[PDB]
Amino acid sequence: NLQQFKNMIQCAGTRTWTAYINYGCYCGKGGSGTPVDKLDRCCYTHDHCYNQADSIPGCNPNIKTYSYTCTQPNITCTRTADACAKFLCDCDRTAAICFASAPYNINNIMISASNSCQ
Ligand SMILES: [Cl-]
Ligand SMILES: [Cl-]
Ligand SMILES: [Cl-]
Repeated sequence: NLQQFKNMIQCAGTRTWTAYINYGCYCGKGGSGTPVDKLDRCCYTHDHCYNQADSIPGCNPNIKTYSYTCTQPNITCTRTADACAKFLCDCDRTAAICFASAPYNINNIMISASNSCQ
């Protein structure tokens, strides 16, 4: 679920989910071209992860509630038997950690309409 992803982000990192709304070519809705940096790669993977979650029965990325715990900065996915939840918590956990470890190039906010996302 998207609110759980929002919370994972600020669990694992200093930057909240709003930092990422407008970043690079892939962070936020949609995406085209080459991911510009490490962080843009994080979003590119996550983007594809959510897309691959539709291939699991009864699985929607935005609405699917899973089980996780946050021991700041640590995220733990609790689900084993529920494959959709297990998969989805993983997409989200992977990205929250990816976002936290990746450098934030302020130079790469607001570029989606430039020649770099081409
Ligand atoms: Cl999309
Ligand atoms: Cl498939
Ligand atoms: Cl379905």
